[PDB]
Amino acid sequence: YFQSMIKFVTTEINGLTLRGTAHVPDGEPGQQFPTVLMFHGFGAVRDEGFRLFIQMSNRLMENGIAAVRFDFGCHGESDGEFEDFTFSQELNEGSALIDAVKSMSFVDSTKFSLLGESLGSVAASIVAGKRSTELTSLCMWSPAASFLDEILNDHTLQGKTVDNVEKDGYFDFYGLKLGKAFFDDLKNINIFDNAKKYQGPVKIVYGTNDFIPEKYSHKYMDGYENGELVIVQDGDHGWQSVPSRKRILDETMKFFRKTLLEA
Amino acid sequence: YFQSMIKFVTTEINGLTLRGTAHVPDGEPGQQFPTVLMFHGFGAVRDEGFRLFIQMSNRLMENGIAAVRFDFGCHGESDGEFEDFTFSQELNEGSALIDAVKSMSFVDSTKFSLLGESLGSVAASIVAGKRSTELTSLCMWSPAASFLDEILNDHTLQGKTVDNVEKDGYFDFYGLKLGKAFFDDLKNINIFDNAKKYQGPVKIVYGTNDFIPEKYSHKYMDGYENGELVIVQDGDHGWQSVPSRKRILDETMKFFRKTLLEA
Ligand SMILES: COc1cc(/C=C/C(=O)O)ccc1O
Ligand SMILES: COc1cc(/C=C/C(=O)O)ccc1O
Ligand SMILES: COc1cc(/C=C/C(=O)O)ccc1O
Ligand SMILES: COc1cc(/C=C/C(=O)O)ccc1O
Ligand SMILES: [Ca+2]
Ligand SMILES: [Ca+2]
Repeated sequence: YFQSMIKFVTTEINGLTLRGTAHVPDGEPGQQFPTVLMFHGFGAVRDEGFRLFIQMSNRLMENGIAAVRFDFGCHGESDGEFEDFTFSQELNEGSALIDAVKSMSFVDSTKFSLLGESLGSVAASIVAGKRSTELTSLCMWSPAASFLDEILNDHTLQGKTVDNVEKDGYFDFYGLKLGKAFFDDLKNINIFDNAKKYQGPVKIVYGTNDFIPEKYSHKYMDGYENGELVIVQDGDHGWQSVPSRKRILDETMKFFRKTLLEA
Repeated sequence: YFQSMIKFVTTEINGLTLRGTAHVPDGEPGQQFPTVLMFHGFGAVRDEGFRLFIQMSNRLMENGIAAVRFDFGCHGESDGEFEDFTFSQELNEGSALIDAVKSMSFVDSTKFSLLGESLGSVAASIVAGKRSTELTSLCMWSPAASFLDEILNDHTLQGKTVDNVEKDGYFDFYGLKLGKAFFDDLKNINIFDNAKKYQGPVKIVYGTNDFIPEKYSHKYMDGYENGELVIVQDGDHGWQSVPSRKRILDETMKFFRKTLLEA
């Protein structure tokens, strides 16, 4: 037998080392577990805000579900400069992470789901649609699916102008340099036509104080044949109150218990 | 001969596993390097905000200085619940981390310094005073040395009332539960008398947009025999603009080159 354990993992994807963390439940040698792979948000790290993904990871692990979470390229401790980041690269890494994590020794590749937060939810929704037979279920927190509309139609990124990127070479995001390549890549991105290709169980959790408009979650639901939308009164983008934190952890554990442990 | 590498490290302190990252310069097998240990801020993680400690670690590593950074107990990926967190535990851990890192194969026990950000700077100042003969130098960014005054005199923590802790059972910090034990323990904490015991080279970097009052940096200077205070015009608490991020990385590399490489 073996007690539960936290271990660090790395993988190489198109020339970048991505670094991550794995929460393995207790079990016998060689035992394989239903697994959730988690995608963090824009300019975030694999911990997520204020231990959010760590708390979710340990909750899953304490219930027999392995939890795996990597820093995307150009984020956190992975290789890559933010100035070179593109959302296309994030989607390509998300696809390659499915294959890398399904190959890990403790992962039951037949019981395998994605969890996202904010922009990570967007990536997860698109990856799920392109890899529509690979995922047992999909859970999306606070999907930041307005970012194309905001940048391309309103010419702002979280409220700050993008109109100087061409002249000045980059966008200043909290001290990080976001390059022109990111912006030139937005023309290649499609959210909802990709996302609606996934027909498995989907849960979306939206908080009424999220700065993303609620309409985007209803657009997702419009395309999902097997979706569920939970609206958390007074929940915010990052689940940054003790009551909304308890709610997001509980709602997500319930979904993955249903789709990974009881199906 | 080995190229530079990033690796993950753990240690056990008072029954908690603390988890961290080490950036090791390239060199010969078994080589021992001058080393900086970094302490993150309150409710933060070892990466720090927006890759701040990651960029600093890599800058040091590319110049022949090893960089090591752990999540404190009850923070990040380390063991422990935020509700059980106390600053006394952080101080004990910061002291114990000196020996955990100096035990590592790549670390020169005689060329070892601390770097802090915000509350981590306060922790580093106190640990430095108690273990003065262990440190070649000390660098403190944005020291949050007002927290005792703010909580004990003004009954707020970063502006939010602490007067409901007994009624609520906790203090809500961005969705984490901060417990009564933290507030009960504040009476045990002494910053400035402990800090002035360190007589090695100290550098403080303060940004004019920091929400921490500037007078706390001057108070530190009053007690240091070999201190230097750099005031970064338009710098902020987390160095979250591209100009101030460049500035903080350069000012810190200059200081550790002087104190760890050229001395
Ligand atoms: C990249 O541009 C954007 C990102 C977000 C949110 C991202 C997240 O929280 O992960 C919101 C609006 C944007 O225009
Ligand atoms: C690469 O990441 C960064 C680099 C700089 C400085 C660059 C320079 O020395 O010219 C500033 C902010 C950054 O986020
Ligand atoms: C814990 O109480 C406080 C913490 C801070 C900042 C901490 C940090 O930025 O690391 C500032 C004021 C406080 O009263
Ligand atoms: C452990 O830290 C937390 C616990 C809760 C509540 C959990 C429950 O009662 O189920 C909410 C937020 C937290 O940050
Ligand atoms: Ca020990
Ligand atoms: Ca442990």
